[PDB]
Amino acid sequence: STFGYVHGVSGPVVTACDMAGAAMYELVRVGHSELVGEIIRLEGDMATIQVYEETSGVSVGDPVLRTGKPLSVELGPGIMGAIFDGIQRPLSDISSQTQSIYIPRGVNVSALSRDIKWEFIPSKNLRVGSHITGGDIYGIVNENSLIKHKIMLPPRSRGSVTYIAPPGNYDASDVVLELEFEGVKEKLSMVQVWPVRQVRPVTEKLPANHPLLTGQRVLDALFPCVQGGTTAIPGAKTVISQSLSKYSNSDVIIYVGCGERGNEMSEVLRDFPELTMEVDGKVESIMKRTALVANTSNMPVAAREASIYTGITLSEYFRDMGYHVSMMADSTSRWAEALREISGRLAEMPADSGYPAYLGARLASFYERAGRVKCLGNPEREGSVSIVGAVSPPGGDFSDPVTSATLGIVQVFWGLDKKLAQRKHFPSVNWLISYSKYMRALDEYYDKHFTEFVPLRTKAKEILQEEEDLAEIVQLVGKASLAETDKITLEVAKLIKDDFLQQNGYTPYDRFCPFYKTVGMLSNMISFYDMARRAVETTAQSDNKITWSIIREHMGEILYKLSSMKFKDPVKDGEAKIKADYAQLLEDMQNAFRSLE
Amino acid sequence: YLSQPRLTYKTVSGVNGPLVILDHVKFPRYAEIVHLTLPDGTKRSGQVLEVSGSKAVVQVFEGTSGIDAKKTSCEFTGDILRTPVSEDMLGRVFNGSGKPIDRGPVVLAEDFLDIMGQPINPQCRIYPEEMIQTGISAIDGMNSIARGQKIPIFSAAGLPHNEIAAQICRQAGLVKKEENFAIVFAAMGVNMETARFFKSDFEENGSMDNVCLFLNLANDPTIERIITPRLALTTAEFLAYQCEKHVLVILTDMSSYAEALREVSAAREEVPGRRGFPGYMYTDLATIYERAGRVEGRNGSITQIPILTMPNDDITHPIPDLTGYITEGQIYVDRQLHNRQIYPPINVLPSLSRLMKSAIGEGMTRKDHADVSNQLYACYAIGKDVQAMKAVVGEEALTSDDLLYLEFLQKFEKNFITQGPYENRTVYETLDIGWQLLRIFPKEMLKRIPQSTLSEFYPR
Amino acid sequence: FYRLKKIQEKKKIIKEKSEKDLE
Amino acid sequence: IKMGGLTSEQYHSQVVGKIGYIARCMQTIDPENNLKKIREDYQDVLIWAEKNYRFEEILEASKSGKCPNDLDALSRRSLILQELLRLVSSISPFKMKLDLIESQYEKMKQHVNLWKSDYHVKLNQLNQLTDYL
Repeated sequence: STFGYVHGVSGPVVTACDMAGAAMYELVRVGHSELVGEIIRLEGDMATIQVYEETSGVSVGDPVLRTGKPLSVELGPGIMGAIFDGIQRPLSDISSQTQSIYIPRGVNVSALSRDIKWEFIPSKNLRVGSHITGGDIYGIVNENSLIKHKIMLPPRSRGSVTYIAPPGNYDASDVVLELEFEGVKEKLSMVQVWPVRQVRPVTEKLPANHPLLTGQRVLDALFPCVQGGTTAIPGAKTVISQSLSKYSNSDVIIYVGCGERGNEMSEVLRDFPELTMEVDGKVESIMKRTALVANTSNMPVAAREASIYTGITLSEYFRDMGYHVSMMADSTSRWAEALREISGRLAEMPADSGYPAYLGARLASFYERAGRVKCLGNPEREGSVSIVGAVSPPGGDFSDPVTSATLGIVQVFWGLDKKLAQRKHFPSVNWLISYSKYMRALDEYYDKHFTEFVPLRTKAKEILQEEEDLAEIVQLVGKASLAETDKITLEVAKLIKDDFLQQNGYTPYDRFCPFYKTVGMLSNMISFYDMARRAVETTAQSDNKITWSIIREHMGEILYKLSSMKFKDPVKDGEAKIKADYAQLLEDMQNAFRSLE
Repeated sequence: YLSQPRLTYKTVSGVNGPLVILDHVKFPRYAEIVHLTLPDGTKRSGQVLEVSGSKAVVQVFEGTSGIDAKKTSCEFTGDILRTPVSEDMLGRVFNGSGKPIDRGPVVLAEDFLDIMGQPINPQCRIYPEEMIQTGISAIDGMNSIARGQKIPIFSAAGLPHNEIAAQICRQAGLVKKEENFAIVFAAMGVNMETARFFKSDFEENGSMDNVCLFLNLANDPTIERIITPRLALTTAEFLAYQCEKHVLVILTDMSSYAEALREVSAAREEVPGRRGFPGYMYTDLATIYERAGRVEGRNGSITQIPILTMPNDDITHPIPDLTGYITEGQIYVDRQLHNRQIYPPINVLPSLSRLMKSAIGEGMTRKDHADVSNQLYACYAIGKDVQAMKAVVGEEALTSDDLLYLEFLQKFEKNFITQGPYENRTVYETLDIGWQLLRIFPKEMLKRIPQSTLSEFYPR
Repeated sequence: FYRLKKIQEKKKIIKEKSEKDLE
Repeated sequence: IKMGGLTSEQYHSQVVGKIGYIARCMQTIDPENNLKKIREDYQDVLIWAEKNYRFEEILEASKSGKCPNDLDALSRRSLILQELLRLVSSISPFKMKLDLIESQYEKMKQHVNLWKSDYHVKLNQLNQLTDYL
């Protein structure tokens, strides 16, 4: 039958009966108000339905209308700048149609507007009788000045073209394409529907090999992400989100508030339309190339899960267009707590700290959807999705099961540390706990464009590790054992920690730092370490020693210049000027050392 | 209007602790309310937590003692726990169930509201911005509170968190350059001393005409306290979003609330989350804490300051843990300050406020405020580290700078943190003492403050 | 371990009762 | 309902008790019916007891707001009359002048918290001496 009846309820879990033919993960409407729910068990003609909306008021014997599709998203024009509920309902259009501050329980606003006119240009290669396959780009929609929305044939669809719309304005209901296979005609509009838990397939999961500049010098030097880079960060988030949203190389951005604090959700939603970037020699709002999935912590447990799978599925859509999507998620821990609550209500056996054992498999089915891809279909193009999933632990402890499962999966991990955050060191990344498995691949790009950088990256982490050794012993011995080279190591480690790794996320001089500035800063600080270390060691067993203090006194101007490198404005001082100034610092540095040699 | 006549059932198949289980029930609703006439002739209310065909599981609000499996008559309303609400609930005192406990009559409704509220669309939220001077230097300076924020006062067990919340209720107002919060106070499971303390404070301060008190005490039935914070928030939604009031909600102990979630969930035979609390406690607490903040087209707003006593003082305990993930940080009231007689015992280091970065700024407050708070906070953190070394390696081993951070901590807990319960320092007045503390160090030590701000404010 | 053994026992009893109610 | 931790029936039952109690004290300090200033400050309650009302009639009249129904007010008023009666009964072998009784009563009514005054402490000492003897 087309509808069953509610047999029982327990919070956001509803048992139905007379559901005989229903599939697991099939969508359902429950109650006379049509609350959205999804099947999560079957037992004879009974089914258990997870509900995405508050179930208070649902009665035994209420209708249980099943829909023969799993949890799915509308993909098509009108995603850029939109904001969505975790089951894909537009929070802008719910406001606009409801005329009230509340989301109506059971509201059914179409995920992409049926009313807004779109400029569609059919792809000029096509003709009636042309063969097409999933991921073919049969038209461009001018959704924005920034993002050309490539309309794509759905995956699991293929055939011969029987109708193509001429260039013009069309609605999301207009059948802009018709195709045929096996004598079956199929009709397609500018929108496609895709299951959120099913991966969008690809021609080839290519290796990730080009950096993705976060703008934080510590990250982009010592722990870099890559296009397609599967990444995590301890939630502490806003600056990384905003910096990537303004300046990431990624044409498209997605945010996923999975269980976000209602006020921090409003901060993001209010600030993002007002944030702008200078691109193509013009200034534009990041919202013209972003979308957000928003679920405040009080949204029902299932909406917290659906927010992740919708967010990644949107990312995989813009990936298939050939855009290098970057996605952020507010907290994988809140998602895991949603899985914990679902698991508990469903009477499953949890395994550690009350989490389900399948938590690792859930997280993997998110994080492994990242990466560079060769897209499906005929125009050969490469897209990517980068995932920056945040992971706040109960006391900052990285042994917490969400962090442990994440750490077995992610290739990059930016371990933020309470001691740094407390002393207001920003961006608070611990440079001895964090790692990036992408270095192996990225060293090809670095050796093509930045040949000095790999030596500098290695010497930097070495200097910073020798800082921990020297800093620990000073607690007991004070200065008395330290060699003059150990002093030079501590001085340069202080420069690298306080004037390179440190960066103010709110001040325009440090809001974002380009790579040419980043490598030039580090080049100068480590060239100082090498020249100072030489100046000391050249006098080993000699009649007179060039000490750390003799260096520090003669080099005082150069030391002040070195610390000052961070102040160069990337807007008014272009890369040519910054590189030229830093080349003068290198010459000044060499000549200042030459006075002692 | 629900003109259809109510059904009444004697079909009580069992009574497991706080739960009464009925059978043969015609079309029960999840979260429906029922009224049990007991054999002694008394009424008790309850809410249906589970339904399965003809079975319904009723949680009983006024407790189950005296219920009988044959004689008890259970009346079903056909509806969820829609409470009456009106502006007349100000200047009154209610029990935990929402019935009046002062001399006055039942609430004459301006409307009936679902105590679960309704999800406020994130698009229509207005971000909280205007800083409220609590009057307490730790909460106004090292942390901050904004109108529409939800910042809880966490505490160690037995510490003066009630006095801190009463001081906030006396002193809270906007920064100077109709301004009065209607306070809604929700006591869950409090002792009589705490109840009398707040009830008398609201009367003694003369503000009683503009506050609403829900009292559930430690001698009242456990289950009522599940409803008490929701009633308070429903009143706060009405007053703030329908009647434009600026509202401040105080919830007196979310741990005593969470203990009622545990009692009912154990009786339901449910899968336990960690420490025996319900796995859904994150969602449940979110339906309490997320009712805060400004909204589109309203002038009104709801601030919250929940209170939360940590069991065994454990910062990782599920109640404070799940709370810190939901609330806009926390203010932490610490044994180590209280044993040293420092009132209020607010430890600045573990306290955090998510709004600090945006509530504080030029023209919103004194421009130096954000930088001064950042430097003082880091100085206190370094102060605690050298204070550990002072014992572990002996005081004589400390450097001149370490001894300055130790002197800084000794002066800071005295002059900055200690207030006294009726001192009401302005935010500007707080910042003066802030600089007098920073002046302990040489200018070059103040690494988190810009040189322009130091040259304008350090030589004072 | 103890809490989870009791949960599993309650499920075992509910499985058995659900089968017995079909006889 | 529920006032001070008492059900509605218990609360109006305490009220009808205080109504009767005030009358029984009044009739014991003033069996001569001459303490008119004192009696006037109770005449609003005493009408319900000087006239032959049934118990449940006073209770129903209290629920209907005809009787006084503030148990805290009746408690302070009752304390004044009891602490005055305790004086008058503690001195019983030497009955004091009627004008002094009205004088003591006025001072007792003027005290903000008579129950923690030294007047109460002296009565406790008088009752110790009296009950012993």
